[PDB]
Amino acid sequence: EVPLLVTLEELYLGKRKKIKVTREENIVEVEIKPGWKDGTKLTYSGEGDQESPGTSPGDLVLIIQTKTHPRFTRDDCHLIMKVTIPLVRALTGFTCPVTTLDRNLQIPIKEIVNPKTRKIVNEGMPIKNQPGQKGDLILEFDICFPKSLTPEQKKLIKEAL
Amino acid sequence: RSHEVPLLVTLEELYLGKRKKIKVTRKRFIEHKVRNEENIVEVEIKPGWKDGTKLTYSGEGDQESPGTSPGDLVLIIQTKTHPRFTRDDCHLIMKVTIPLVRALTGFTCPVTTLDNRNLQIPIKEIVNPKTRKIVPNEGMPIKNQPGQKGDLILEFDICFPKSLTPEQKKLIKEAL
Repeated sequence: EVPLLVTLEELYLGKRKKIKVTREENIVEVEIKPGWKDGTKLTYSGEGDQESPGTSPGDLVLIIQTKTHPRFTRDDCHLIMKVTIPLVRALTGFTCPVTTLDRNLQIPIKEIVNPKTRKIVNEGMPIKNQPGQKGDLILEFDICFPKSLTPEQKKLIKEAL
Repeated sequence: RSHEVPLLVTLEELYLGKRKKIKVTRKRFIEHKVRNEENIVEVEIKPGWKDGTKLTYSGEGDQESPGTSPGDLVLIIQTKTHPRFTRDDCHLIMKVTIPLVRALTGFTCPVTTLDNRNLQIPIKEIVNPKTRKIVPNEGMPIKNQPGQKGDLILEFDICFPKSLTPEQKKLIKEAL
């Protein structure tokens, strides 16, 4: 079998790639449907090796292989994004930047977020046979703590908390 | 012949060493039938021994045929889960649960050692979810060099407040 590396964006929207295969170097157009998961097998007849003149070329087997996305991790029909944010924003509030698979979607969080927080939002992957409907967007936070604080900051913190 | 049997010990026993009576069982032919015969043996647990340490008791194993000499019994040190510490090589790790205010402003951390000593450790620097505070010589004894010990490693489980009034947040903004 021959692996077919695709991206989450190509799996999100859809794409008709042009892969190169040698059996004699030819280019085969392979369509990608939204929602396809890893392991998906595709077979193209005639694109394989020919054993003899008196027989036609064999088939070509491809296996969907998703590449690592710099901003997302896939969990079935859900997407997960790690966002590094300063402790102060986690306690007081802030709007989170989200460059979806395609636009910019600003998500303002007001409530207190902690290391175990999982903000669940239709902003994940498209669900099979359900037009316009997508999975949930899970927001995970990487709260950055101050390296050090002055004696006065600590006093104010104790008074505040 | 020979077979292995777990010997369950506690971190307290591996820290202080312990001499005690252990009950073992093995196959023996009695009146033409195989029986599970219990016997009592003594074991001396040495400070610092690690999991996997094998103790071979010659002749305490299973008997294959009547009259023939019994094989050997092999005991393997296995450490029971401790409610306070996790052993890491020669170190001891302890997870301390604290409120966010203390993580940011300081506090004093109590620790009861395996030999029942009572420590009160000051935490002066800011601690965060990834902090690993190393406390010298408060780990396990090192089998190789006697008198020596590894370290105590303090990690923290910081509880964030569930809510904060608008006045409190404004104060936090000013502070941080």
